[PDB]
Amino acid sequence: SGAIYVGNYRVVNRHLATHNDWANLVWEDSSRDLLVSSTTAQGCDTIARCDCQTGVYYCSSRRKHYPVSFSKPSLIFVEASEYYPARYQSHLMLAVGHSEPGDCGGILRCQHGVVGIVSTGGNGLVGFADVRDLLWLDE
Ligand SMILES: NC(=O)[C@H]1CCCN(C(=O)[C@H](c2ccccc2)n2cccn2)C1
Ligand SMILES: [Zn+2]
Repeated sequence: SGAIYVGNYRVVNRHLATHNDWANLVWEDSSRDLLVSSTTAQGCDTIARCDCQTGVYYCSSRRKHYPVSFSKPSLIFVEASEYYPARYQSHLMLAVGHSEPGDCGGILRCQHGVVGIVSTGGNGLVGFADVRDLLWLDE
């Protein structure tokens, strides 16, 4: 679990969005596993606007942060799960690191701010849904 709070927006994994997220929906994209909802309180986070390919993410299943090298956002095949059919997920970045069910939502940050959230895992890999292209989160 986990979310990004920026301005009057809450960014979560679409597959973990709550009834309240859907009732306050701003934008969602099943192909990216992202959903953004509106909030009444001002957020605590700021978003990176950069091309960093290294950073640090939070891994809830280890209660620890780990440094990673990750690929640029791209279209990657993701196997069928309880939440989605087999499909290509867009804007996804892979890295070598620990991620198991329950780790989705952990934040990946670089020196410029929040880069994205954990969205996939297994096999010693971790995938992050990028948010750096969502320029409207900042206004
Ligand atoms: N973006 C998606 O389509 C995700 C939706 C939820 C299922 N997905 C996973 O990767 C997870 C998982 C999560 C976090 C670390 C490891 C595994 N999972 C694999 C097998 C069983 N669960 C894919
Ligand atoms: Zn950066």
